[PDB]
Amino acid sequence: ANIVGGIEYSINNASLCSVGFSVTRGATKGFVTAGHCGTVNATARIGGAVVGTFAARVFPGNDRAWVSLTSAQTLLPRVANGSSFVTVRGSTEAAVGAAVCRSGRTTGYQCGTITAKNVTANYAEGAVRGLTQGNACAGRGDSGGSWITSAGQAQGVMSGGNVQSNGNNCGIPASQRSSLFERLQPILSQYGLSLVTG
Amino acid sequence: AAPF
Repeated sequence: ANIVGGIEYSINNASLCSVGFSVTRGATKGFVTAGHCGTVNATARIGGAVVGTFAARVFPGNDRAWVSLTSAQTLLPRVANGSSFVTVRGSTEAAVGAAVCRSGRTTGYQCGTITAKNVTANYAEGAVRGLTQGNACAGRGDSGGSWITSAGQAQGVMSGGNVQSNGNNCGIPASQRSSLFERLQPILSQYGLSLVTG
Repeated sequence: AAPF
């Protein structure tokens, strides 16, 4: 499969999440995603084909994971935006007030701004600390997806937010949305990963 | 908030 930020993948033929970013670990291919999407050694499938397994994750506390892929997978420096793509250029962290977009299989590509950093989400499983909050909307299924500036600087992976009964927070005004993402830089250093760029 |  071609590995692109924002596309769907299933975990153990049950849950769905979105790919965050193509990364390498030496000769090994992978993509980073959210920790709550799978446990270590769970099977990832894209289009009904096995592409790799969860290699490591931390959830709750943090919310991060990387999936190691078989070598038949094609890593690409891109994030889906409808039929078009945003090139991943690096991972400079943007400040509060910066505009940012995110990509996932449920709501597609949505943009907004970063409103706060170092937010704690108190999920049923336990707290996840150190999350950045943006007000781009998102929905169930978007977890693990890319947050990136249009200049191609990769920001993080979707963790969670304030869902309404329709399964997303797109029908409530931006001022009222809390869409939380896990910062990419600590995931890269923690697992020794390098971002694929173009 | 909930995960996603």
